Parts: sequence; structure tokens; C-alpha cells
Amino acid sequence: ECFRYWIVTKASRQFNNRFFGAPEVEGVLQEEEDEARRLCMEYEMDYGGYNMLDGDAFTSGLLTR
Amino acid sequence: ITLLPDVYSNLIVYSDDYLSLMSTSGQSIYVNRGGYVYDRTSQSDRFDSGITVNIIRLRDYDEMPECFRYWIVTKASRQFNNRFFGAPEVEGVLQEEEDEARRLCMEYEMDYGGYNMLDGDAFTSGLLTR
Amino acid sequence: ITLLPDVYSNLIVYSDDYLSLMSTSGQSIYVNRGGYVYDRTSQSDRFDSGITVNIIRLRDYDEMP
Amino acid sequence: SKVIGLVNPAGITQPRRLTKAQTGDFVTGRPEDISFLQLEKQADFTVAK
Amino acid sequence: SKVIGLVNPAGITQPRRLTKAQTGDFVTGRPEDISFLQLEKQADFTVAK
Amino acid sequence: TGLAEDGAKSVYERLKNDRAPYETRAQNCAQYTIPSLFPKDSDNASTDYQTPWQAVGARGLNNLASKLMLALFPMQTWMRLTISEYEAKQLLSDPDGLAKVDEGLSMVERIIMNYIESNSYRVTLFEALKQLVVAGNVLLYLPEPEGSNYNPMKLYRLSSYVVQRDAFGNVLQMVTRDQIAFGALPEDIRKAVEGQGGEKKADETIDVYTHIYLDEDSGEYLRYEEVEGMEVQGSDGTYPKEACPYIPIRMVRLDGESYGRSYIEEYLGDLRSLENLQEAIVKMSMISSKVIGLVNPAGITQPRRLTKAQTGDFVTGRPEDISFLQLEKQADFTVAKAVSDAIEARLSFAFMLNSAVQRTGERVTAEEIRYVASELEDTLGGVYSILSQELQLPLVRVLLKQLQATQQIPELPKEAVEPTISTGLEAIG
Amino acid sequence: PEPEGSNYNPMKLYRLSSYVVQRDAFGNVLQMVTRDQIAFGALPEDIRKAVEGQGGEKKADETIDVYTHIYLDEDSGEYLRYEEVEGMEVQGSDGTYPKEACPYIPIRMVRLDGESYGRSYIEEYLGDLRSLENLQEAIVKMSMIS
Amino acid sequence: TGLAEDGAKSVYERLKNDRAPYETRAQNCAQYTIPSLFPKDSDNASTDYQTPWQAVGARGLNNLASKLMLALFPMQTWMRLTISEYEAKQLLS
Amino acid sequence: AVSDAIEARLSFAFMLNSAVQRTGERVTAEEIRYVASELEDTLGGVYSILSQELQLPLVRVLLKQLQATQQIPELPKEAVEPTISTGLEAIGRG
Repeated sequence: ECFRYWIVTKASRQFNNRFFGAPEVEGVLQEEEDEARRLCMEYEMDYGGYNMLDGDAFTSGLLTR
Repeated sequence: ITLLPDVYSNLIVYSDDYLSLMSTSGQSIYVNRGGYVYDRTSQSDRFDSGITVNIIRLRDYDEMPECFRYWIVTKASRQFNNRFFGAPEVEGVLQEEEDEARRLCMEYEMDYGGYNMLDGDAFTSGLLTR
Repeated sequence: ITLLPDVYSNLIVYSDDYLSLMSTSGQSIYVNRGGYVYDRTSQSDRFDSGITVNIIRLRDYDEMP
Repeated sequence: SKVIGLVNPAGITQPRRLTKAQTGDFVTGRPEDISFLQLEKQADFTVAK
Repeated sequence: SKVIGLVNPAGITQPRRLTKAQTGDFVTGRPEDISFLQLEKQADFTVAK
Repeated sequence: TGLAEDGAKSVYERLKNDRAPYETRAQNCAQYTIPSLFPKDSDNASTDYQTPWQAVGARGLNNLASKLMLALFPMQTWMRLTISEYEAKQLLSDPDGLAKVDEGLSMVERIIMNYIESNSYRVTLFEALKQLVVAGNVLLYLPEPEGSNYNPMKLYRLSSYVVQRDAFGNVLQMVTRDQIAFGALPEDIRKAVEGQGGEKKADETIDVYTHIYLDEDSGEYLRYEEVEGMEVQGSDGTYPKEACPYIPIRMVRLDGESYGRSYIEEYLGDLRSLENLQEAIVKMSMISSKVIGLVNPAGITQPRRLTKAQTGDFVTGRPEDISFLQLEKQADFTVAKAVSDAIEARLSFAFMLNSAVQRTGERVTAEEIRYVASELEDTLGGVYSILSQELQLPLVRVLLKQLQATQQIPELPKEAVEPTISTGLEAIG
Repeated sequence: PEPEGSNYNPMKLYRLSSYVVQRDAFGNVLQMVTRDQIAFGALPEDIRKAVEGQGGEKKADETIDVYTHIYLDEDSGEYLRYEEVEGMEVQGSDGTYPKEACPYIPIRMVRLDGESYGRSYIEEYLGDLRSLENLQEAIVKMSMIS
Repeated sequence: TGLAEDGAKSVYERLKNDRAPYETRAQNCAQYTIPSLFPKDSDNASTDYQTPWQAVGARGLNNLASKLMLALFPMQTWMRLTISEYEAKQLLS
Repeated sequence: AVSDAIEARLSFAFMLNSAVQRTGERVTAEEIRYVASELEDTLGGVYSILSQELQLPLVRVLLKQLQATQQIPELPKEAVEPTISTGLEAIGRG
């Protein structure tokens, strides 16, 4: 759902740039797209759960003792 | 929370009501294929005995914290003004109003959560044992 | 302040008056689900002997400082 | 001798991620959002001492 | 003692490339994207000590 | 028959539940201090005991045992036998009598020490001291000497043996399990177990329980050894309290507890904090000791040119594009290290780690043993005062009676045959 | 080895790989075997005739393993020593070592109960050793890039 | 002959499996202090033992053995022969 | 900083030279006893442990072999095979 919103708000911004340009609508949708992009990143870090100590390939071998 | 599969079909339904599906552990292994929960690590969408996951589930406009209701309105107010009757004067005010609305909602989130870095913390709690 | 369920139904009502419910100590557990108080941790909307929470209740324009 | 973490509400960082995450866990957030309440009486302490 | 990697969500850098990369591996990113949560109570620590 | 009515194994298994809390603590103290010293019962031959992240505990445990053994058993004579309740007739008159008995008592003491050192008692005693520090208590058993043989004293770990005490503190009953191969069994035991039934191979291991109990009828202590529920005939014997060769020694005594507690347990809650702090410091360095080149995507520089180019090769790019991921926790490192140093210094005086004079000892000296002894009293509590009194004196009593039958005793008047014993510092001079 | 006169008699050292030992929880030795691979020409004369007596031509440079097994006699607590070559006991090599005085001296630096073998002193600090290994390895490698 | 009924060949093989963890520990311990002292069974005559990245283990191992030799086995006497013909009568008579 | 700190722990455990024994150009009984005391301070009690398991049996076997080579003037076996002490008492004259 995080990405589905981002695709729509990215396509919504792309829609008025190309075909029918509304300056104020572009101004807000640019801010909204940045906010939507930020949220999809937080989803990916929450989804990934990447661990620099044990999760990674390199450091995991070092810590084993 | 536990998602139970249909014993005959053996596969769980990943409905659009499920905003987010994440594993309780660090790495999430459940994704959507064809509207059904899919274990990407296992390459199998057939589950037995159910799974334990973390789900964000959609609610109505009601059945929501009051502090969040004004933020939902304030954000929706901005878009509604933007889409139909875009007036720069009211648009600037609502942007300031939305920023305050988000500030209060985060203030609600910390108040509701009551998160403790010493004892509520997963890692630090084990360290404090003496 | 305590919220008492109906004796037969064993359900508490999350009325529109209640502006917020939070647990006394921390990590508030009671949330609204279908208009009734729901305990997300225990996954049960049926309570007995009541619950103790911190309630913000609506007041008129008067009765305010 | 009291720890209070002052989370800036305008910030992106959320304590739920920080507390649930294990050691060495990548968490989405910004360091300036997290701050700690401190006693500012440095000048008063040195005169009193 | 606990290590938490605070990744700026607006940043280019993604934790997946950081973890999977071996030692001495070029990874697309920016240093300012990645930060670590630190306990800033220094005045409190020195007065309490 | 009193306590022996249930048997030797039934009472032993019944008393395991009380021993279990002490075993859990002893394992915890080992985990932070030389984990190989007290191993878990399940673990065997493939354990690969993990070293603790902090090294203060392993260093401190060795230091305490080394310092104790120096004071507990110096190279010089540490036992003095004195005569009382008849010295009135011996001190006032008969100058020649005092000189004769003093030489005779000196003869017993030196012979006693030659038996200690020639029989390798010291090497076993040092092992007990290390086990006393990490574990609650140890049982030391002195088997009878037969003819001219080298018979090391047998130490039993806390897991191997059990002992029961009341609130008064005297020993009610104690049971010991011992694992011996069938081929290694003595003649008496092997013939009895064969009479039980079946054929036992040499490698086969069986358990023997030696129950020492206080019968209600008399104050004597009776001991019997049983194999698979049947007692061997030659094991039965009656020993007095003072002469029992089964010596349970507790370092830290608590009223109402049959077992002592380890010295380290009071600091175990502190080594736990030190280990966690040192664990993070090394793990932070492991993150730091990793090279990741963060290439700025908006930059011109491309890593393909940098890697393919030889040394001193002109490559198109900009220096700001290339950057390296670094651990930012500089402030957290110094606060964690600062607390760790404070804990280490706190543990340093607790474990007698820092002592300038004690560091350099060229030879054993009479005053040095006293100086080592005094420090064990100023700090560390009164373990020397108590543990040695529970250790040194019973060893002198039990060994004296065992050797007295074997050794020849000259004509000694009245109490000279059984002199009062002083141990520790009070026998040095 | 036995003095065998005034001839030079060096001590023979067996690495843990070469030999084997079995012990009880009592700490005493039940049985123990040492493996020795020696060239046919270098075989002792008693071993040489036994290999020749066994049958089959052997090249001089070819090495034949020899096993010396000492075990407790179940009837009497006395060590019994014999050597076998190619699964055949050497004739006349059998001997009864005096009780608890066999020339083999199995040595364990660290003694653990219920364990037939012993553990090194390094394994107590092997972890701090390997952690230093990882840190110094990265320090050198970073200097290589620079 | 129960212990030797299988022969030294078989008894060596089964009991060798017991020491398999111990030779693994020695090889791992040697790998970090000095790879030459305890070499594996497979490698021979072409081993090229890589040096440890830290020399503390190598420096310590040689020092530890030397210190033991000086105290345990010096040129001076290191066994004492104490004569007791009787437990107490030897000095008396 | 961490690697140097780890080196300190290993240096003490392995008794890395701190002029404790490197100083001096002669070997004396006093220095041997100094090392013997040091070997008990660290390393647990391996100096004692090896004394029982290595130093003691090695003397016993050679005592038997040397008994055949040199006939002890005193016939009794106790004089022939005296009790053996291999501890710190052996170091030094007595």
C-alpha cells in the first residue's frame, strides 16, 4: 500500500506536467511525491530489517567467536 | 496476530484491507501474489497451521484516535482545495495547519506508545540484568 | 477512572464523547474497534470487572478556563 | 542521573523503531530528531561548589 | 553500547547494499545519509560523575 | 538404620533439587570467569568453551587462587602443635620435658609435610581453591594410605557430591557419586558388581555412591559404598566427626544453607555489566574494521576506472564523489569505555589485581607470607580467617590420625600424643 | 626408550595426531595406541623379520605403520604392551609394563572431569586471539588501499 | 583381552574419532598462534603456512613455553629424593 | 584503540615480557623461583599441574632405569626408590 500510493501520486504529478499544466497543483504534488517517496523508503527498511552486526555477509563471520 | 489458512485450499488471502504485512522478526518473508500471501523465501503460497505477522489493518474514519481525525481532515482539506478550487491564500494557511496537525499526532504517538529505551527496549533490557 | 461493561454483553462503549483513552502507566493497550473498547495486546473486546484508563471527555464551551 | 529522550515531533524518527530494533539494526530516521533533556545549571554548579 | 543505524529516508543510501557488500566494496550512497544514534548526555554525565 | 533407610541413590537424587540452585550460580560464575573450570553436565568433549568478552574475571580468579595458596600453604612450616590442659605441670617445672616434647612435636610436623608434598597434595589443593572461588564449595576426601604407595587426595566437584546441613551448621549426611570403569574398579568392587548379574566390559562405566550419615543411635558417622543398589561388604565403617576423611569446605557460609556460596557471585552481577560493555566495544570495532566505499551517484567518478587502473594511473573523476562509510559513535564509545574503566578498577581491588609489592616476589619469605595473609584480611573479607579454619585444620586432624597408625609414635607423655592444632598465620611464628 | 646400554637414547615425542588414548572419569588410562610409520629399511630388526614373516615383498623406501597398544588387564591391574605390524602381533615384543610405570606418559595441560583428553591453554584466550586477528587484518588491508 | 579383542587397528580407529574434536581445536589454535606447530593431515611438503595477521599469539606461545622450561627444567636439580626408611623411626634410630 | 586493548589482555595472559625475566645475564636459583611463583600467578596452576603429570612420572621411570645402571649401596628398596618431590622444594639447595 505504501508503494501503491506512491505510484498514483507520481502518476498524478506526471499527468498535469505533460498534458494540462496547473501551477498550484504541481507545487503541492511535488511536496506530496517527496513525502510519499520517503514513506516507501521507511517501508523498505522496516521490511528489510537489515542488521550491520549479524545480518551482513562480512561482519557476521567476524563476530562469531 | 495469527492469519489462518483455509484447510482445504491451504493458502491465505491477502486482501486489500491489509495495508501492510510484515514478519515479527527482522526480515519479512511474506509478499502478495495473486491476492494470496506468498512466502518469497519458500517459493510457496500454501501454508499450514497459520502464520504470525504484524499487520496494519484499515479502519473507518471513526474508530480512529481523535488526535488523528483532525490531521486526516487537514490533509484532505489541502488536497480538496488543491484539486477543485486552488486558492493560494487558503493553501498557505492549510500547509501551516497540516504541519501543526502532524506535530500533535506525533505528540499523541509518543504519549500513547510510552516507549522506554532502558526497559521497553529489546536489546537494552537484557543488559540491565544484574 | 473505571469503565464498566454491560453485565450481559461484557462490552464497553467507546462513545463519541471520549476524546482519548490511554492506560494509566504506559504503553496504552485499549483501542477502539467497532465502537467498543478493544485490548490490542490481549486481542479481546470482552472485559469484566472494568478497566482503569485516563479519559479526556468533551465539555461545553463553558466549563473551560 | 535521569535519562529522558526528547523526540522532536517535527522529526521523522519514531521511538517504536528504535526500541524494537536489535543492536546494530538499520533504522529509518534522523539523528537531530532525537535529543536528551539535560540540566543546564553549569554556571550555578561551579559557583555553588 | 547499543548500535542503531539511523538511515535518512530521504537519502539515496539503502541499507540492503551496505549489508550485502563485502569488505572493500564500492556502494552507491552518500556518507551523510547514514548516521548513528548517540546518547548526548555529556553535561549530565560529568556533573553526576 | 535412620537416614540410610532410603538408600544411597534415592537420597542422592532427592537432594539434587537443593543442589540445583547452587549449580546454576556456579555455571554463571564460570561463564564470566574461565568457563572451562566449571562445565555444564550435558557438555562434554565438543563444547568449545567460549572465552568471555572481558578478561578481568579470568585474571582475577587466577590471582585469588594464587594469592590464597601462597598464604594458605607456604613453603615453610604452617602447622603448629601445642599442648594444653596439662601445661601447668609441664611449664612451671621439668625443663627437660619441654625440650623433649617440642622436638618430638617438631618431628611429627616435618614428617607430616613430607607426606603432603611427596603425595602431590599441593597440586590437588590448588585445584580446590580455584573451584572454591568460582563454585560454592568443594569436597576433599583423603583415602587411607596402604603400604608404600603414592595416593593423591581426591577432590570432588560440587556437581559430583551432595551434603546436607541444618541451621546449626553440622553435617547431617553427605552422598558422593563417582564414575569408575569396570576394569579400573578395585578387587572388592569388581567382584561384587559381577555378582549383581551380567557381563561388564572394561570400558563400561558404573556409578558408586558413598553415603556418610549420622545414625540416631550414636554420634558416630557410618559410611557405605553401594554398586547398583547393593552395598559392598568391605565399605561399611564407623568414623568420628573429627576424623572423617570426607571434608566439605564452604568459602562463604550462610546460616541455614548446607552449601557455601562463591566469592565471585557478589561480583558476578558486576562482571556481567563489564562483559556487556566490553562486548559492545569489540563489536563496534568489528563494524569499524570494514571498508565500504560510498560512491555518490550524482558524482562523475566511476569505480570501474579506479579498480582497473594500476598504481599511479590518471583517472577521470572527482575526490568528493568517493567517500567511505564510517561508524559515527564517537561520543558513545568514550562514555562506554569510561564506565568500563571504572568497573575494571572497581574489580581490580576486589580481586587483588593491583599490588606493587606482591608483584615482585623473588623467594618465599616468612614475613611475605604474613604480608600476603594480611592483604587477604584487609580486603576480600575474612575468607582466609574462615576458609582456612574450615580447610587447614581438618586436613591436619584427618591426616594426623591416619598417619599416626601408620607412623611409629615414640614414648610421649600425656597430651603429647594428641596436641592441639593451630593453623594459618597463628602457626607461622 | 630403554637405555639399552650406553648408546644414545633420545626421548620419542608423539603428537596428538599420531597417538590415541582412552580414559575414564576417574582420570586413569584404560587403553592407548600410538601410530608410527617407518620405512621398511629403517624398521627395527624384530619388526623387520615379523614383516618378512608376515609375507609379501616390501620396498625399502615404503613405510609400514606400527601400532603399540597398552591396556589394563581386566584380571590384574597391570599394563600390557604389544606391537602389531599389518595386523599381526610382533613375536616376542609382548611385555607386561610395571603397574603405573609405563614409559608412555600421557600429558594434559588442562584436566577436565569426564574427559579422556586435555585442552590447550590457548583455547581459553583463543577468542581474544581471533578478534585481534580480524582487527589487524583490516588495519593492514586499509593500509594497502592507501 | 577384552580391550584388545578388536586389535590395535580397530581400537585406534574408534578412539581416534573421539579425538577428532581435539585435533580440530589444536589446528584452530595453531592457525592463529603459529600454523607450523600443529599442521593438518592433508597438507604436506607444499603447505606454505600463511603468517597470522597478528604476531601476539606467536610471540606469546614461544614465551610461554620458554618460561615453563626455566622453572620446570633448569640446569639445577628439579627432583628431590627424600628418604624415609620408616615414617618416623628413620631419624630416631 | 580496541586492538591495542585486546593486545593488553593477551600480553598479560601469555606473560609477555615486561622486563620481568629479560633483565639479567645470569641464571640463578632465585630467578627460577621467581618464574615459578609467576607461573602460578597466571596460567592457573599449570606449573603445579605439570609437576604432577609431567615432572613426577618422568623421574619415576628414569629412576627405575638408572637403578639398573647404578647399584645403590643400600639394599632396601626404600633407599633404592626414595620418595620423590618435584615442586618448588626441588628448586634451590633446600
